[PDB]
Amino acid sequence: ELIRVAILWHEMWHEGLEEASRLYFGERNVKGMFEVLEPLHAMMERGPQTLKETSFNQAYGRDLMEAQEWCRKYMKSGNVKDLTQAWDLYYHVFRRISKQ
Repeated sequence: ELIRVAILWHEMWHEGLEEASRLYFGERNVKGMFEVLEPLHAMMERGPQTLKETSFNQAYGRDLMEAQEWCRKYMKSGNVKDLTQAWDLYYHVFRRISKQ
């Protein structure tokens, strides 16, 4: 653990998903979760660096990765019908990517 700074993506994902999935969970401010997950889209698309932050795109490509990738859909469709599923991918992965 903490090889250098204990950075890792999973680490920011645990809370980057909690601070997001919570802003929607019972905050009725899905717009807020979109701001904490906004960098989690870019910090997930830029690509893997070392070989540690790759237990999500290769384990659950459909998780957060797809729960967000539906941006062109969440933008034009803007239907909570995608967010209700994104919450499932976020919550379903919240335990998966957790590695409890």
